[PDB]
Amino acid sequence: EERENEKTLNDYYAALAKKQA
Amino acid sequence: DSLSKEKLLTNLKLQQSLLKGNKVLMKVFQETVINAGLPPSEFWSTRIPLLRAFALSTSQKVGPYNVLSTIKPVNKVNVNLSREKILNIFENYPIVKKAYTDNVPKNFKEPEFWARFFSSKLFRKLRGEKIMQNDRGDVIIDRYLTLDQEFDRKDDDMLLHPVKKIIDLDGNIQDDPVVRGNRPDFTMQPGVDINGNSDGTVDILKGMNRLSEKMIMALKNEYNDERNELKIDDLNESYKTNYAIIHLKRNAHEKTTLKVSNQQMLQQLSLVMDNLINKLDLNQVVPNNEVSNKINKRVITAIKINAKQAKHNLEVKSTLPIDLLESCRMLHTTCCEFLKHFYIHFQSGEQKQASTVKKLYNHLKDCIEKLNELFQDVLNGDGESMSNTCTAYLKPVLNSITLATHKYDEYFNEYNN
Amino acid sequence: SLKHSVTQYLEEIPQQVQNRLYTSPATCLAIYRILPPLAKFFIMAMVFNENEVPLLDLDKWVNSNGKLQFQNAIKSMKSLHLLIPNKSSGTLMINLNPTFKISLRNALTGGEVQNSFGVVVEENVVSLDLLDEYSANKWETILHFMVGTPLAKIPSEKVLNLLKHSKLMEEVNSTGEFKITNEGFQFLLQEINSQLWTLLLQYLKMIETMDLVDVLHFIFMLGALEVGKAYKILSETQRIMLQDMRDYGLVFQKHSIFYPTKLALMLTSDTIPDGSLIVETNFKIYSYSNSPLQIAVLSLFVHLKARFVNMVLGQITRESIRRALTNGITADQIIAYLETHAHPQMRRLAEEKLEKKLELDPNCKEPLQVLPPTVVDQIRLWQLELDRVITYEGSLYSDFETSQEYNLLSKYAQDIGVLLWKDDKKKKFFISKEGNSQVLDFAKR
Amino acid sequence: MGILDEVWKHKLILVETPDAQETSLALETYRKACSNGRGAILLSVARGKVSEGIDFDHQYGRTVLMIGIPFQYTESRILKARLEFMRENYRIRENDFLSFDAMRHAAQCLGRVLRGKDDYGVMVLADRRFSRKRSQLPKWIAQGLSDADLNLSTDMAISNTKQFLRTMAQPTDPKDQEGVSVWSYEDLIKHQNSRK
Amino acid sequence: ESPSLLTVIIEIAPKLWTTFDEEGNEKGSIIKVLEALIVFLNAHLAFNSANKVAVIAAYSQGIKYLYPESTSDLKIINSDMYRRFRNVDETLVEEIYKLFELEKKQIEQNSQRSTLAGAMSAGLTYVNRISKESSLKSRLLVLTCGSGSSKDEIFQYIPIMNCIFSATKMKCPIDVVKIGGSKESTFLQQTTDATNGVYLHVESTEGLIQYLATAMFIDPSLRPIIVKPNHGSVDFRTSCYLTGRVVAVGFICSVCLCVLSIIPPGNKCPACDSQFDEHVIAKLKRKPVVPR
Amino acid sequence: ASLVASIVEARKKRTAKKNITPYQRGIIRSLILTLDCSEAMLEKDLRPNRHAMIIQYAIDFVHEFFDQNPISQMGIIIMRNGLAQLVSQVSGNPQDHIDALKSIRKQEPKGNPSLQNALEMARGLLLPVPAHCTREVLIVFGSLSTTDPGDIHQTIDSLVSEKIRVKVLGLSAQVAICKELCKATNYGDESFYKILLDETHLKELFNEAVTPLPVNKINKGFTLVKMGFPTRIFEDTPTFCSCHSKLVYGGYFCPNCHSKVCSLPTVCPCCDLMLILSTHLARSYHHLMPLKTFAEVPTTEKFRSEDCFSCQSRFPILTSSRYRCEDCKQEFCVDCDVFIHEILHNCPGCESKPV
Ligand SMILES: [Zn+2]
Ligand SMILES: [Zn+2]
Ligand SMILES: [Zn+2]
Ligand SMILES: [Zn+2]
Ligand SMILES: [Zn+2]
Repeated sequence: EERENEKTLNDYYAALAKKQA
Repeated sequence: DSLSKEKLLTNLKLQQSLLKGNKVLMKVFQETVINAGLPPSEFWSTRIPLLRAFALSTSQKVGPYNVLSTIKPVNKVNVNLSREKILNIFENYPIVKKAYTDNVPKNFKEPEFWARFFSSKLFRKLRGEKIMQNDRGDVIIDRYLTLDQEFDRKDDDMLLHPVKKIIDLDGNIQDDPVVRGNRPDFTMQPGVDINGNSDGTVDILKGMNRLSEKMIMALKNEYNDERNELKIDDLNESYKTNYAIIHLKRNAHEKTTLKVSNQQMLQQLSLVMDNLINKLDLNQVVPNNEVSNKINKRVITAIKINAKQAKHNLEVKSTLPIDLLESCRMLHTTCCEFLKHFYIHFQSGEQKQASTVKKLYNHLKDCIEKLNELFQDVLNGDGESMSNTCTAYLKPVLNSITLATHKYDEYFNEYNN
Repeated sequence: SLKHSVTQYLEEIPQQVQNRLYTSPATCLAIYRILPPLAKFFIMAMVFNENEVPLLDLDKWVNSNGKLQFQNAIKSMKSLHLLIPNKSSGTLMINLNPTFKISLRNALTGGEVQNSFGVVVEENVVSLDLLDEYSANKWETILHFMVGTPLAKIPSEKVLNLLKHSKLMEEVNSTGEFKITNEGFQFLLQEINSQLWTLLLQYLKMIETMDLVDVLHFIFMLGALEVGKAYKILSETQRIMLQDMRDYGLVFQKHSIFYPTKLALMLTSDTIPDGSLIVETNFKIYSYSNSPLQIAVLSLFVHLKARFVNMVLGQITRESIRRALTNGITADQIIAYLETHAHPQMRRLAEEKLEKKLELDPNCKEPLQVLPPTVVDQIRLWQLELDRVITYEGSLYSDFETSQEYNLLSKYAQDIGVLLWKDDKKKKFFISKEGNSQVLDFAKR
Repeated sequence: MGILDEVWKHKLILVETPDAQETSLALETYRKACSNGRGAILLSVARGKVSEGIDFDHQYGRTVLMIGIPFQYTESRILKARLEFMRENYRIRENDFLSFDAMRHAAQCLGRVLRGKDDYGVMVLADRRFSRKRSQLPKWIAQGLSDADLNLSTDMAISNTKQFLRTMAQPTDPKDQEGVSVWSYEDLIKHQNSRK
Repeated sequence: ESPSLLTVIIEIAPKLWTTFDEEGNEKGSIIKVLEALIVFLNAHLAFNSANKVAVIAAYSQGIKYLYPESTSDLKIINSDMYRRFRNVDETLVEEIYKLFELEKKQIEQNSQRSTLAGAMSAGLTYVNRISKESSLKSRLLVLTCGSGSSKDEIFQYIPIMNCIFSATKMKCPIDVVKIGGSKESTFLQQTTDATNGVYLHVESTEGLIQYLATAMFIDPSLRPIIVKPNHGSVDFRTSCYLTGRVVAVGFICSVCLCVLSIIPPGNKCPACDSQFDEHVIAKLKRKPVVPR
Repeated sequence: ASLVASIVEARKKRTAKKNITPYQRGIIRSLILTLDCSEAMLEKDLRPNRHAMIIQYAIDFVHEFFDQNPISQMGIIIMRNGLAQLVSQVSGNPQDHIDALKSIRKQEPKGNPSLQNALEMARGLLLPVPAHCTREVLIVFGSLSTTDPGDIHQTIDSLVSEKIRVKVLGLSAQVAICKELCKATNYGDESFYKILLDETHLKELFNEAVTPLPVNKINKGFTLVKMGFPTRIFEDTPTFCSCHSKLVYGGYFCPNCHSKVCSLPTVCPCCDLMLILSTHLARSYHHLMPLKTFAEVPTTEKFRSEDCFSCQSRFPILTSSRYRCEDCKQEFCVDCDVFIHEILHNCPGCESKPV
C-alpha cells in the first residue's frame, strides 16, 4: 500500500541530508 | 561504466525500485536500517550480486527489426496498439518521431493522431508498398515527405565512405572505362515505362537496402588484415590440444593421535581343515535362550533409542502464537544477518574496520539484550512452558553469537595485550 | 481369495485338528508359505528364542504404516489357533503354536523330517516324455470333457460324482448331459492352480471318513513333493486317494513306485504374447493363440471361421452373444475373459489417451470404459440389453398404516435376508415365500 | 503481393543495383551480415557484373539458384548474324551453340561456391529443359550429378538438402582422405613409385 | 513379493581368523559361522521362492566364484534336508574343501594385498548380470573377521567409493557384520550409513544366526517402513593425506584434491607436484587483524 | 556382414577414443544454461514438440550434471521474445532449477532471439565468479538468425578476456557465426559447435556434455582452496536452518560457525565456505585416473581361458569377444567390458594381478 512510500521517501531526503552534511 | 560496486551502491533509485518490488527485503530493511539503524551502504554491500542482477534486468534492450513488414493493419482496421511498438516505430523512424512531437500536444489529440497516422500516405509508402498517387493519405503528414527526403540524402551522405579495395566493383567498372562498344539490351536497363520514368523498384530496393545499413550502423554504434582472410588453413596443421596431463604420486600417511606366526596360522589351518572334514552339526548353533536373552536385551536396547529417534526421524506445526512466532523468526533472521556481517568484519583482516567491529559488537550486545528480554517476556507472559520452546529454538544462533563474542574477546586480548 | 479360502477352511477345521495338522514339518512349511510376510517374519523371529512376548513389544516394533496388514496377520494367526495370546501378568503374552514351531524348526535345521518331504524310493525316470505327456494327455481329456465336445477318455467315476453332486458342471441327467453352470464358467475362467484348489476343496468338502488329517497332511506333502522320482506307496486312505489322483492324471504310478508330474509343482506355485486377442469394431478375431482347447473354449460364444498356427479367426455374432447369455455365462464373465485376452497395440493407445484425458479432466462427459468400447460397449449395451428386468412371484402386501414396518422389520430384515423388495414409501415390500420365517410376527405384534 | 514482405523476417535480401558503387556497398553489407550471421539473399544476372569474377565461400558460397536457361535475348541482329557467320565458317549449329553458351554462363555462375576440398553446398537448377544438358555440363560438375537427379521436384530437393546438412553437420575421419584426396609429400612419393 | 536377488560378500583370510582365534578362544568359530550362514540362506529361500543366492569369497591372493558352479560326491550334510537346500549346501562345502586344498597348497604364499576391491567388483558385475537377465530386488551382505590388524585401507578406500556410488545407483542396501578386536571399521560404517545399510560389530560366533534372523532379514520390498537398528553416527571425513590426521576444515590441492591439514612444504602439492600461489597462501596464513 | 560392419564401426569409435589421456579437467565448474523460447521450437517436426524434448532432456541433463558434478553450480537463462530472461541462477540446489524447468514446461514458448543480450547478462552473472570456478555456458539454438541491439564482436572479445569456454548445440546445421564463437571461445577449437541428426544422437550429445572438459597450461589456475566438511548431527528437536529459518529435526553443523544447513554440496551461508562430503570429491576420481580400453584379442590365437574372466560366461567363436585389460592381461567379454567402462571404476582382473 501507501505506507511504504512515506518510509522510502523520508529515507530519500535522509540520504540527501547526510549527502549535504 | 556504471558496473562497479561503487556505482551499484550509488544507484539509490534502482535500490528503491527493487526494494519496492520485494517484500521480505523491505521488512529486513526497516528492521535493520530503520529500526536497528543499519547504514544502507553496508546493507546493500552484502547484496551486490543481487543489485547487479536487478541492474542487468532493468538495463537491457531488444534488437531492432522492421516493424512495417511485420505489422499488418487487418472498413476501419482494428489495431492492437502497443506502446512498445509505438516506440519501436519512433526510434526506427525519427521522421515519425518528429511528426509525433509537434502534432499530439499542439494540433490534434492522440486517437485522431494515430488515426491520421494510419491514414497517411507516408504510412503505406515507408511500409512495404510503393506509394500510390490515387491515395489521399494525410495532407498534414504530406509536409513530411520532403523532410524525410532530406533525411534520406543526409543519411546517404553519412553512410557513404571509401570502399574496401578487393571487394569494390567500382575498380572493375573503372578498370577500362573508356570502352566504346555497344550498350546492352532493354533487359539490362532498369524497369521504365515508354516515357522513361521508372516503376521505382530500384527506389524501394534502395529503401530496404538503407534499412539494412541502418541495422549495420546500429550494430556499429558506441555500444594487413587482408593477408589473414586470404590465407587458407585447409592444407595446414590442425589445432593441437595443449592440455596438460596430470600424474599422481601416492603416499598415504597413517593415523596420528600381538602378532601370530606362520607356524601358528599353519597349525590352525590344519586344525580347521580337520574339523571341516570331520563334522558339521546342524542344531548345535541354537543359542541357550539366556545368552540369546542378553542378545535380545542388547538388540532391544538399540531398538528403543533408535526408534525413539525414528519417532522424529512448510515447517513443523508449532504451538507458538503467530505473532510471537514471526517476531522470533525475524529476530533470528536479522541476527543471522548481523553474524554474517561479523564474519565479513572479522575475516576482513584490516585495521581499517576496527571501529566498524566495535560498533557492530555494540549492536550485537544490544541483540543479546533483546534476546534476553524477549525470553523474559515470553517467560512472564506464558509461564515458560512454550518459552522453553522459544529459547531452545533460538539457542544455536545465540550459541554462535557467544562464539563470536568469545573470539572477539580472545583476539582483542591477544593483539592489544 | 484362494489362500483366503484355504485359511477359511483351516479355521473351520477345529483347534485340535489344526494342531494335529501343525505336527509335521512339511505341513508347517506349506502353511508358512501360505501366511503373509509379516506373520512369516513373526514366526521366524520367535522360532529361535523360546520367550513368550507381550503384545506391547510387538506394538513397539511395528511401524504404523503396515499396521493394518499387521492386524490382518495377527488376526489370521490367532484365528488359525496358531498364536496363543494370553494376558498373563496383565500384558498379552504371545506364543506361536509349539507343534508348528518345533516342526518348522526341524524343517529348517533338516532334523527329524520323518520323510514328510516324501517316503522316497528314488528310482527316478524321465519326466518330460512320460510324466509330462501322460499329464498333458489326461488333463487334455478332462479339459475337452469340460468343454463339451465328445471325447472317449471320460473322467473317473468319483470325480464324475463330484461334478454331479457339486454345482460345478452340473450333470443334468434329465437332459442326460453335463452342463456348464455359471459357477462352471467361473471355474473355466479360473487360473490353473485356482482350478486345482477348487477341485480339492469340493472333494474334501464331500469326502468323509478317509481321515481328514490324512487328507490334509497327504495333500500338503503332495504339494511339497518334487518331480520325476519314484517314492514309496504313508497311510491307507492316503494311498487310495493317491491312486485316485493317479486316475486324475496327477501322478504317473507304476502300480509301490509313482512318479509325480509337473502338476505337483504347479500346485505348489504358479509356473503381442500368447492369448493377446486383437479386438475389432468389425468384430473379427485375430487371436495370438492357437490350440484345440482354444478353439474349443472360443466356440462357445463366438462364430469361428478357420484355424491357423497362431491366429484362429471368426466373427462375434449377437447370436453367439445371446448364446453365451443363455448358457448361463455372465456378461461380466465374458468381458473378464476379454481383459484376460487384451492386445498390446490397443492397450498402448488406450494408455496414451488415458493420460491425455486425465491431463484434461476425470469426468469427460462420457461413461467409463478404458478398453476401446466400439468392440466392447456394442456388446456391453447388448449385454446391458441381456437381463434388464426383475420378477417377483409370491406373497405381497400393500397400503400400510405408516412407516412402522420399514426401519426395524425391513432394515433388520435386510440384515438377515428374508425379503425380496424394499419400498418404504409405496407401503408395499415383497418377501420370498421361503423367507417368511421372521417377517410376519412383529408385523402382527 | 507481399511474399517478400513476409519472408523479410528470415534474412536480408540484396539485388544487383545499376550503380556498382551501391552494389559494392551492398556486398559489404552482405559480408557483414554473414559475419554476424544474419545472412542475406543475392540477385544478379548470369551475364551481369557479379557473374564475372565474384567469389563466395563457406558461408557465402552455400547454395545458388538458377531459374530457367540463361539465354541471350533472341531478336538481336548481331547475334543472328554471328550465328549464321559461325555456321558458314566452322559449321557451328545455332541452337546447339545457344544452349552451350547458356550452359557456359550458368556454369561460370555456379562455379563461385567451391574453392578447396573443404567447402560444400547444394547446386539447384530450375528448368524442364536442363535434363538434356549433362553433355554441355563440365565433367566434374556432371560427375556429381545423378541420373535420378535429372528430374526432381522441390519436395525431395528440400529433403535431400536436409539430409545434406545433417551429413556435413558432422565431422569426418582424416584417414578417409589422408592419402587419397589430400596427399602428404610421402603420399606423393608413394604414388610416384606406384606409377613407376 | 519380488524375485529377490540375494548375494553375500565373504572375506576369507587365514591371517584374520588365526588372529581372531589366538586373540580369543574361539578356535573353530568359522564352522559356526558357516552353519549360521547355511541356516539363514535356507530361511531366505524358504521365504521367497523366485529369489536368487550366490556365494563368492576373496582369499588372500584373489577371489572365487564359489556359488554358482563354473561355466567351464562327499556329503558332510545329511539327506533329511530339503533337496534344493542340500544341493546348494553340498556344492558350497565341496567348493570350500577344494578351496582349502588350494589354501593348503599355497599356505606359505603370503599376500600383503587384499582383493576385496575385486570381490565387490565381481559381486556387483554378477548382480548386474542377474538383474539384467529377465525387476529383481537386491541386497548385498558383507562378512569380515576384523580381528587381524589391517595393513592399509586407503588404497581400498577408492574402490569402496566406486562401489558405493554404483550400488547406490542400483538401489542396494548393504549391511556390515564385523568381528574384530577393534570396535569400529570406519569405511564400513561410512558404507552402511551412505548405502542405507546397518552396521554391526560383534565378537561371539554363537547367537550369530539369531542376530541374522533379527536384523539381517530385511528385504527391499519392505525396507522403508522400518527403522535400521544400527547405532553408528559418522561424519564421512578423512585423515590428512601427508600427515595422517583427521581435519575439520583444511585444504585440497585444486588440481589433484589431496587433503592438506596444513601448508604444504615447498609451496607445492605432495600428490601431483602443483606449485601454489605464494600471495594466495600468504593471504590464507594471515590472521584476522584486531584493534589494539 | 552385420558383425563385420559392427566391428568396423567399433573400430571407427575406437579410433575416435584412442586419445585416452589423463588431462587435468574442469572440476570447480560454474555453468549457465542458455535456453530459448522462440517460435522456431514450436515446430511439430519433432514429436510431440522441439520444446517438449528440450524440457525433458534438460531435466535429465540437470539430474546428470548434479550427480556427476555435484560441487559445481549451474544457472539457467531463458531467451523469449526479443529479450532474454533469467529463471535460475547458479545453485547447489537442483530443485529450484527443476521447478523453473517445469514452469517453462507449463508455459508456452514463443519469440525471437537476442544472443547478444543473453551473452551480456550471462557475463554479468559470471562477473562475481572466482578464478578457480571455471566459467562455461551451454548454448541451444533452433533458428538461423538473430537480431541484436549492438555488435557481437566486442562481446566476443570481452568474453574471451573473461576466460570462458562455451559449447554451442544447434538444431538444423552449422552456422558460421556460432562456429566462430566456439573457435575464438575455445582457442581455435571448433569441436565445441555440434549439430544433431536425431533424438538419439541428441541424447548422446547431452551425455557427452555432462562430462567435464580438459584445461590448458596457458590459462593456468594452479592454486589452493580452503575446504572443510560439515558434521551431520541426527538431532532430537526441530531446529532452525540458517538459510530458510525453518524447524528441522536433524542436519549438519558448520565446521567453523556450527550453524546448520539443509543440503550439501553447498557453501556456508554464515562463515561462507564450501561444505561437501567425500562422495562429491570421489565422484571424479575416474576422471582423475581414467580406464584405458581393453584389448579385443582375435580368434586366431589360443586363449588362456575360453570363458569370461569377470561375469564367467563362455566366449563365442566367428569373432573373439575376449577383451583384455592391458593393465591386467585378462580377457573379458564385451558385455562386462562395456559395463565396467560405463559404470565401474576398477578392474577386478587388475585386483587379481599382484603388483
Ligand atoms: Zn595436487
Ligand atoms: Zn533451510
Ligand atoms: Zn559457517
Ligand atoms: Zn563377462
Ligand atoms: Zn585389468
